[PDB]
Amino acid sequence: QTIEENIKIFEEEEVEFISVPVPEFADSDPANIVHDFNKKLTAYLDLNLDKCYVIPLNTSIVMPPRNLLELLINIKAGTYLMVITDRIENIDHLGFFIYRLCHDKETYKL
Amino acid sequence: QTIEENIKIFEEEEVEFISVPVPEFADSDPANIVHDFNKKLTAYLDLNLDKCYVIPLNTSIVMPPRNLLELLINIKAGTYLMVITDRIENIDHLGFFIYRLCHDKETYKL
Amino acid sequence: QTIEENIKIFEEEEVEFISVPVPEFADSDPANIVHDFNKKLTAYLDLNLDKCYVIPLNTSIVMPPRNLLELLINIKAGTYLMVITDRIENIDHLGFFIYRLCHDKETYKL
Amino acid sequence: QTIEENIKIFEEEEVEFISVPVPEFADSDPANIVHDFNKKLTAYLDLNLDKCYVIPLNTSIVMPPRNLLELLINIKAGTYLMVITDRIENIDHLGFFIYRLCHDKETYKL
Amino acid sequence: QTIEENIKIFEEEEVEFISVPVPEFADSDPANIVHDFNKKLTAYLDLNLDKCYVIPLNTSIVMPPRNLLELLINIKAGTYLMVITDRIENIDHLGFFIYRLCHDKETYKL
Amino acid sequence: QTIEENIKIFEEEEVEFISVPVPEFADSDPANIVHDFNKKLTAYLDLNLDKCYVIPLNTSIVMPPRNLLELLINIKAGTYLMVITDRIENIDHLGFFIYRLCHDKETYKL
Amino acid sequence: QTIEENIKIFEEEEVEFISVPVPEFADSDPANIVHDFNKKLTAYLDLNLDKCYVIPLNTSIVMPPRNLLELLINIKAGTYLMVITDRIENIDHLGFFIYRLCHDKETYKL
Amino acid sequence: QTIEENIKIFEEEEVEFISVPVPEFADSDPANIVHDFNKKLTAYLDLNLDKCYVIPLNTSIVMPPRNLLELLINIKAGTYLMVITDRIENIDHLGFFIYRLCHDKETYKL
Amino acid sequence: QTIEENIKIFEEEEVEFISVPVPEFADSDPANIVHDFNKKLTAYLDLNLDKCYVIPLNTSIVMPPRNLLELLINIKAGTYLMVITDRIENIDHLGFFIYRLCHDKETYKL
Amino acid sequence: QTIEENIKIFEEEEVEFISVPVPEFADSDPANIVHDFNKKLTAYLDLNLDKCYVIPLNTSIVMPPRNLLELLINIKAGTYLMVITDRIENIDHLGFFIYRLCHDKETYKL
Amino acid sequence: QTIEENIKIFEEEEVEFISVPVPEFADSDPANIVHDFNKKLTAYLDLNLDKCYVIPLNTSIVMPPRNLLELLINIKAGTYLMVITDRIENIDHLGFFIYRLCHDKETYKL
Amino acid sequence: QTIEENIKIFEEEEVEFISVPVPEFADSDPANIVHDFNKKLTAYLDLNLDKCYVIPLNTSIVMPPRNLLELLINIKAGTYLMVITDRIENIDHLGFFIYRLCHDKETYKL
Repeated sequence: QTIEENIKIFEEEEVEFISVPVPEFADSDPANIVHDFNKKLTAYLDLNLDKCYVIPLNTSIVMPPRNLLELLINIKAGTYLMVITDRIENIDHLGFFIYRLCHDKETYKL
Repeated sequence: QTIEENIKIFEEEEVEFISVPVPEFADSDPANIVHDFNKKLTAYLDLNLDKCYVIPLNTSIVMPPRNLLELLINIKAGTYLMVITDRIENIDHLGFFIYRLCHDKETYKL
Repeated sequence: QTIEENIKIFEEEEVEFISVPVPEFADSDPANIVHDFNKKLTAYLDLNLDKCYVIPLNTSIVMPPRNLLELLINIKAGTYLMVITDRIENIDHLGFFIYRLCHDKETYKL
Repeated sequence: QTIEENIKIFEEEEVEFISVPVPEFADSDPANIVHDFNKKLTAYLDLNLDKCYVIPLNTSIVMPPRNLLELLINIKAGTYLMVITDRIENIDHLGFFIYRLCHDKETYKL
Repeated sequence: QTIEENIKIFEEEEVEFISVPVPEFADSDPANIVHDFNKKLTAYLDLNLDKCYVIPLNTSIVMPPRNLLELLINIKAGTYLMVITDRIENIDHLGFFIYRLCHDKETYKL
Repeated sequence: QTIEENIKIFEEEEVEFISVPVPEFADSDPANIVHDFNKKLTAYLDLNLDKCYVIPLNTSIVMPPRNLLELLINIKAGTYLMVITDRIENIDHLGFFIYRLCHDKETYKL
Repeated sequence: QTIEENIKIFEEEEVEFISVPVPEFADSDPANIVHDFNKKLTAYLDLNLDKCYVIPLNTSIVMPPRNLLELLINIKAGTYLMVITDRIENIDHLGFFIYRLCHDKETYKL
Repeated sequence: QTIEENIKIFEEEEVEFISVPVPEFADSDPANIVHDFNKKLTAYLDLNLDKCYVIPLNTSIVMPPRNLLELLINIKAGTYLMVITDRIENIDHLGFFIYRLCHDKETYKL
Repeated sequence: QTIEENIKIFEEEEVEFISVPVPEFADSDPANIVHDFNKKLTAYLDLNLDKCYVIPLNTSIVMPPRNLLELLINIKAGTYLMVITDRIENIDHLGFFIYRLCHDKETYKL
Repeated sequence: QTIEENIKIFEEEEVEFISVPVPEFADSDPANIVHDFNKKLTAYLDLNLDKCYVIPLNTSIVMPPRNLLELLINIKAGTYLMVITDRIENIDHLGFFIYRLCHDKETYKL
Repeated sequence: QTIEENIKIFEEEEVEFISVPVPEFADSDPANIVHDFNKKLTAYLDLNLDKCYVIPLNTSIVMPPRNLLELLINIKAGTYLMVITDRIENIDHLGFFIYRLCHDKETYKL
Repeated sequence: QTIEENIKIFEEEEVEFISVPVPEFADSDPANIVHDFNKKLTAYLDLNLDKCYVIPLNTSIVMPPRNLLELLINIKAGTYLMVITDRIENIDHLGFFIYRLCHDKETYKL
């Protein structure tokens, strides 16, 4: 299987559509995602477990523009591609990549 | 903010890079995201909060193959584009799209 | 769970109606397949998307008929139960039974 | 004519086999569909085209399963029987039944 | 010789044209073809023999739409690329490709 | 209903096959033609009526190269997109297009 | 048929004229060529192609002398009678005469 | 300057040779045109460049006889003398003489 | 030449203003740089170009502060002084100092 | 964080050295900038991105004096402190300060 | 140093903009050029020398168009990519390429 | 005249080929340029005057890199697109574009 990210945009209605395929080594829970920023809510359709998750607006994973006017000029361009448990003061065991990623930073584990 | 989602791929090492800047309407936490599925872990370089998150392999966003041996043929094809609090038994207030998304499903909220 | 693949046909109008909903263990959405042998077309109405896609007569899901008249002759007997992008250079690791069936049959990847 | 859509499923191996022969009044050729839920792939051997195609797990021909384990539970009850190119801007000249199937479901044609 | 297939399309008037030069191993008769489906006639301009042939609308070589409103919307998608003498029931000597093409089918010779 | 031509070209063995969609207004006979220039024969399979036609190599429709080595490098360049019944000396009734097509040429009717 | 290319030139108007009939082994249709050294553009009329094509002044078929005047000075002497897609990697099999005339000239195929 | 279009024909070998000298007003160079009716191909060797092309038989320059024999039967008569990119939307501004010649012809620009 | 990189910041309006004069070896022209942490964007007015660009906040020229306030809290410290096209297959000949600093750092050529 | 761009210059070697750490709101990572007037190039190493980019001597970050010899002449004065994708069809909604800086300046969007 | 030729076009005002960096082996005088053919003048902004050169309309480097209507249709097409001192009568020492370039021509040195 | 530039490159010989035709709106001289950097000579084949110009290494028109290793990797990237007479101290009469281009610069006319 490959990565099939299904995306759909609207001019004025400000709606974004997300669909994902199924993992190979994993059999965990997928989603059918609807990002509607106007309602300031994000609902993940947990498909394997047949449940839904509604949370305040997911402002980290998706790109937070000012409005959807930010999302409909690039189509020709082709440029478009927590509860803290413990503090990881020394981050050498996270891996060298993550170590230099968070070097001199305050690291915590969930 | 035009979206420059920066992605990098290695043949045998199977390590991917993601990073993004911070656009306007919200100013929440940005990341420099490293996905090393070989370690079966995902680390988010939460910059605005100056924290990292170490959690089990996040398999909901990106489609997990068995390894990266699957990730070097379909590039040319162009197709490469939780604690439950309350049960939402009535799905009418989710919005029409989300209402049909969770139609006759067990809907819950976080 | 129990889901019936519902096919609706009216012989005179030369139109075939198929409805396929979403399961609770896969990544799909509620959908509808309609074949109009008068126009020989196939339109897909999602219901998580409710998005219309117009393609020629999809003759793969159903046994391809010349028209609806001969499509309905044999139903009463209980019988009715691609872009060249990159080659998978070796075919032998694509599945042992896939290799058994696809011997004498090369394999282009989509 | 009498054409049976031959589907073969073996529970343990997580491999699904589907066969479609050549009609005598239509366009198509003998075809074979294989699903492997361990790998989530699909191989289409058109027997006159002598060609196989590797794609992600096809969720369309068969009612979309996660595996054959939950796929075969309900079979005993008899219940088992994409590029954005150009908008079809309005949907009225596409047909009255297609008008029902596609009214303002923004008709994105393939 | 590379393939120079000259094609021409008219929006409201429905004219389709084909012409090619003559490559090597065969030096047989070429044509300058004007497909006017509205007139329901097709004439082949036999150039080597300096003849023209008049026949009813040849809808077998070219795929038949209903009109040419069918043929100027999806060009972006790239999809745009007899006296019966003898019956040869046994098709094994026709070639394995032809043998599978006409397997269990009525094969005839001209 | 756009056109799906199932074209497949071979390096060393030089065999060509094609598949087509279903007619819309037409009741003619679709064909799945085995274009094997090496065997110097062409097989037209009447798909609607389930008949096959075997004739000498039809080099008029197809480009008559020296061999398929003439046909295996053209893709990147993008250039690749009769018993007489009546003699029609006066060609004005063929239409002005065909009239200028065959001007001062001998036109015959089939 | 005879080589009859009607070359018509009027000195003052800076216009050159060429005509082509419809001969009988090639891709040809009735055509007319007009050259204007003033505009330095050429409108290739093909009569059967019923189409005009605007390109720079094609100065290889017609000699570019100092002007139309110089193009007419020398007539009374009795003397007047591309995209890089595929590189032909070896130039030496392109024909023995073409081998003599074209040794290792960087042969780019159109 | 002095201008001769030298055409060389050897009857048995089905090869035609044409040479063009260096102009003094436009872009062309010393050139050699080789037409091979047997090979149905034309190769152009520049001599400022000594750079050779492999293209189909350019049948438009030399008047297309049935073969080289027809090119040699009638010498003693004494008369032997395109990518669709953007439409030029108006037809009438290409020149009054071009307006007369290229009438009944629309204007695709190359 | 005299080089002064004037950076102008007004705290309330969340706007950063930078202008650059024209030095004397390179593409340089008079220019204007505007950074807006509220808008998270940057517009360049090359004054000789008098050109406008709409790009994300060019956050690398000024060392990225959480907001303009962070860009203004620590001024008084006295310290205030990409298309994947071709992989340069060797990382080593890029320069001795560049080799020391940049060993095996993947050499993506822009 | 504080603006700390460590610019290091040695006159003889014609090499410039710039390094950037990773602050905490933007798309940033530890990065290295090397400017050369002998090599007339600039190579960017982002340490977290572990990446080399071989691009021309960047005409933007370091203000471009005649060479490194003159680049060090004026330091001691205390003075040291693109694809045409989609035209933004309106120049004027880009923001009041950006509107002043961009009045009809051709708003090219990257 | 990859070639960054900075080019900008104006519909009605007929303005063309030129800028380039300086590569390694030569570090002579560069320019920032503005070709405004309407004023019939060409200005080279000699950068290393900090001097501006004014000459009549430079019509040899650039194709001499009639208006800028000559330069705003080809974007889709992609086709767009002296004091005499001594006479050198014998041109063999100029280089064999130059020798054939200027063969039988009166060569002079500047 | 739209621009057709015949351009050709060589790996080791480091040769670039330049030739364009000439529209007569301006009346300059047609040229055929051979830039051979290794021989440090540039030859302008002035055709209208029928004379050949030889000059030292032309370091202004063409970009003079260290070697042609510079020029044969840019293809995928797509970025590839005199006696002083009088000093004109005040440059307001040269044109506003030229005035800003050469502003505060010592302007001279040739």
